[PDB]
Amino acid sequence: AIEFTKYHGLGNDFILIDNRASKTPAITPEKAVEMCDRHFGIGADGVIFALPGENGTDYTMRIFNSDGSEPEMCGNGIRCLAAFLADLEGLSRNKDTYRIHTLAGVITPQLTPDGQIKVDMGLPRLLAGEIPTNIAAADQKVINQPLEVEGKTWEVTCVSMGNPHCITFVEDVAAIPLETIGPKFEHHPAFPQRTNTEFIQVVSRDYLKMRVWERGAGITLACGTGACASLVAAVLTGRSDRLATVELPGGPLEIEWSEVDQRIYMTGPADRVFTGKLH
Amino acid sequence: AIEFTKYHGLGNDFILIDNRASKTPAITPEKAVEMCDRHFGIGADGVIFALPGENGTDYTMRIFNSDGSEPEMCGNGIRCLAAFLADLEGLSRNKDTYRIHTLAGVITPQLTPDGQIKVDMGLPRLLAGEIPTNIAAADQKVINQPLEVEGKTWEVTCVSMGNPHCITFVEDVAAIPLETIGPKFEHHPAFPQRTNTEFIQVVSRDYLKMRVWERGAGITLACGTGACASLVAAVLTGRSDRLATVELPGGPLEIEWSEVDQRIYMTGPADRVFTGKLH
Ligand SMILES: *C[C@@](N)(CCC[C@H](N)C(=O)O)C(=O)O
Ligand SMILES: C[C@@](N)(CCC[C@H](N)C(=O)O)C(=O)O
Repeated sequence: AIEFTKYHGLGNDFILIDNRASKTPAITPEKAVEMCDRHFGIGADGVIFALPGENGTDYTMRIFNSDGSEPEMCGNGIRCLAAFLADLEGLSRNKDTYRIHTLAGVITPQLTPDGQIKVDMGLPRLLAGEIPTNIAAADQKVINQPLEVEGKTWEVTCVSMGNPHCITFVEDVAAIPLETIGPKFEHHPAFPQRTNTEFIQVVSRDYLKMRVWERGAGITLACGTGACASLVAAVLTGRSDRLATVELPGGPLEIEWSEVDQRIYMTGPADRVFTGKLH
Repeated sequence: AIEFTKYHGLGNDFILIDNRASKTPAITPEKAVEMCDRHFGIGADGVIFALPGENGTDYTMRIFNSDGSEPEMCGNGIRCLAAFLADLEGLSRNKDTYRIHTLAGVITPQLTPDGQIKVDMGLPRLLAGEIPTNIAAADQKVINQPLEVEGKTWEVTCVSMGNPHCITFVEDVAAIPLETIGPKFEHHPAFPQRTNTEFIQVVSRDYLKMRVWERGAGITLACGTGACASLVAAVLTGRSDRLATVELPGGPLEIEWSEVDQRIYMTGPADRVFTGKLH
């Protein structure tokens, strides 16, 4: 009986649920796992709920990963939700921005004239205790630090965008055996709440190629928080400028670590694919 | 604007289109590829059209694989189509069987009282010219014959159920590196029209475990024609009885090589997942 709309942001695909009638998500994590199953269900990297605003926000977003876990933010999902909300509001919409409550804090997507969505993703979180990771002391940053994974030592940088990211810079990202090594990063003991893992090939100081093994979703075609975190990591390690294209398997995102306010801005598309109803 | 219903037969999942208004399929193979894309489209192993009957048949089935190619039959798809047709006919349905025209010939699914669908899949085709394959002369069978794949020689048996199958018996089907070796069977030069490839572990004379690399669809969770062909191969090679369970990753099928009429009967489920409309 559940009605939904399928979206994707650069092939990071989501089931969107109009949940404006209640602050309680209309499906359980267990049901979301069934729904995200690509053969037996709808198939998605996650379920995103459009929920009532909290205080001084227009709406709230909660997201369940395809493994049923609930992360604190999702950049591609915020873009999809912004597009969904605009569709729900129709001609009642009277602004080009939404203030969206998330577990990580208030996130503000802006619908731009060319059809993209530009998102104020907030300040990046750089201390180990904020990731969280045990690679360093809680009040220390985590920049080009060692992480032993299956007996090979990787150089990693950790950044949180509300959710954890572990970024490593590589010479040939297409050559990374992502299916094998991804889960070994995700579940590494150094990450108490698991991590997302980004492998980054620096093409130039304004162009990064990224592949990701996501916490709770595995190999995805794109990750907005991960692209943000990777850009931050590239700046922290002196490898890139603060404005860059991040090329993902599904396409490009434009990432800016603003010098005006030190917040991360992420611009990309959001596509409506189909509307549906569960049997 | 295209309306569809998502089904799966043991996790071999399909987009079903009500195409009764015209003998022309509502979409092109190119569009089918886009619709079957799991991240950018609906996601499926294929698109199945419920088409008008052809002289002495109730309906016609055409199927596009997720790579856009058009195979001659599909067992999981026929079961899904029979369920779909029963729903479309509703209370106007006046029988428990449909005669369905396919490229392979007339196929007759039967709606059984317990909710399963039992299909008359026709006579198996055993000659090399009928597969087609060049492993043997056109008028010879292909039973426990050699096939070199990447310098390793495999023992194979070929059977056609209207579409080509290449079956090899293994000790541990779970250990087969299917992502790697599957495509090398599929596109082997011995198979002018490519082939479906089944790896079979015989548990007992009435119980086969199957994994499949499908022509035009890759790793799937189930394949009805493939299970049929594998049972035939197991009988031809003396490894199984003519009545067996074939356990697929998505669940079991009951296969019978009837001694009454020498036709193959396949019984299994069909599940309606959701209805949808493209944006
Ligand atoms: C990659 C992304 N969808 C974030 C999804 C949540 C992530 N799997 C986690 O568990 O933290 C996004 O930001 O676009
Ligand atoms: C798996 C299949 N859907 C067959 C699909 C067609 C197959 N991929 C081919 O190209 O012959 C079935 O019989 O259940």
